[PDB]
Amino acid sequence: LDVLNKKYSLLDHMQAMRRYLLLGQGDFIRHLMDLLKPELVRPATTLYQHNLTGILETAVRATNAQFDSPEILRRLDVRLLEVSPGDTGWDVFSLDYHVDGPIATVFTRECMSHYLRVFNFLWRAKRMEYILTDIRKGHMCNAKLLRNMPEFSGVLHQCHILASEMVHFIHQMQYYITFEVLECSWDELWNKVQQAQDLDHIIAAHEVFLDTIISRCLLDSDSRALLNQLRAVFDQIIELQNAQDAIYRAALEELQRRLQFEEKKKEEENKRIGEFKESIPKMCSQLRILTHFYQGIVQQFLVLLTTSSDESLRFLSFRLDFNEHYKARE
Amino acid sequence: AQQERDVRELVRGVAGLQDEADPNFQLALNFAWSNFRFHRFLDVNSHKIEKTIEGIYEKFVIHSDLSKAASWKRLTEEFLNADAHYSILSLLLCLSDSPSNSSYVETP
Amino acid sequence: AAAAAANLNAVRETMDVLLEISRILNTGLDMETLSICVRLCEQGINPEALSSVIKELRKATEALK
Repeated sequence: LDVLNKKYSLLDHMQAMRRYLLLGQGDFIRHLMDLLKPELVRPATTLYQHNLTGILETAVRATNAQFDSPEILRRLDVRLLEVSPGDTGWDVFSLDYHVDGPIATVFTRECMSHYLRVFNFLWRAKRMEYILTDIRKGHMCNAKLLRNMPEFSGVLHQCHILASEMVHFIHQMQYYITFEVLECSWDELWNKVQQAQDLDHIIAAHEVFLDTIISRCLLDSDSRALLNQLRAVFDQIIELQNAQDAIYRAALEELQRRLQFEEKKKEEENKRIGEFKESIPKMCSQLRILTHFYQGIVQQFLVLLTTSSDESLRFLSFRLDFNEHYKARE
Repeated sequence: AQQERDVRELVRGVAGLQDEADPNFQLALNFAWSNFRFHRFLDVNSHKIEKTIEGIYEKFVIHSDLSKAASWKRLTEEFLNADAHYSILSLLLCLSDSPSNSSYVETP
Repeated sequence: AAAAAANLNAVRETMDVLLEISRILNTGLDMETLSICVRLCEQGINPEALSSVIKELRKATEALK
């Protein structure tokens, strides 16, 4: 054990296996996803790895991740999966830690597959969260100009509400991903490696760490129904991303058009006002039925969540139902 | 002979045309004949197919769709028992892929 | 004959196997279209060619829509 952890630095591999591959650092990750916004939103059929590596280098040199050893930093590189004609960059992307040491015996390929699965799960949710933060920023920026357009104030307020429903759910789930999911498991592994008297005990401690993080995340073949419910929650985020700007891309343009009419005058805007009295109600009702739909499905998620697993999954319900606003809806 | 009937059947079937005095039928058939008689395609290699199949199996595994991966692996290995196998497989692979949904109800 | 019809059973078996393989890749193909292209590849043809023509004719329901 002495020669393995000094001549090859076995423990540094674990420390960099959480921080980077399991997305344990996130100074690195938010800047990484920021630089990878315009590239990965573009469809990934024309994506090749050489465009990923070069921007990856700038991202790793700029952020905190720079300060660790160049060896383990060198052993971090991107990889992609196979392409589709429906492919987009957030769907197909991977970080791949390639092993150049004899450490493969303690970091076997099955647990590397486990790393891959937990990473993909934690990639999709971090994308949709930033979409939601974009929505909130758009709310906080556009709305101080739409104070001079009085008629949208209904629907614009109503959007404000639905965002708060998502912002709650996306800030509590992402706290359950913070604690007990990357923290009890890390404590277990961190105790049972730092004491260890046998390589076999190191390996068997690695095993249960992977099993616990598979169970606490929704990656079982039994929590698949809960996962489908969660995917339906990820859907409505990009739906709202569409509809919120579908307001603005007609709304806010008219005000500049109205100023142009005023600069002309130094009857047509009457028609522009008249079209709003038709446009507003159907968009409002669209938002209404969307709100009903979303609030309907999330309650069904929670009521299933109460009796799925005895302790672990039950703890999610207390955090996610703090106000007891749910079961007071049904 | 039967090949020409196959081209007729294919054009009729997927285009939904019911007439061959249809000029658009005539243009599509001429397109097919120009397509067949010009060869600029790459020839198929079986090991590259096998690499593609295991890659699809991997992508099924990564998305936590493990049962679909097991069935897909089992069915493809079962199909490759008892050349033309590979060509049909390559066709089926290349034709379409966007799979993010289950699209399955059968494990009989 | 009798052994000559158990072969017809056996190709029906494989083509339902290929039918599931078609359905879980989410292709536009059904069993009947598949039954045509197997005959084409029995005569011998590039699948690169046939995928191109199918990707063309599926856009011919879009050229009349």
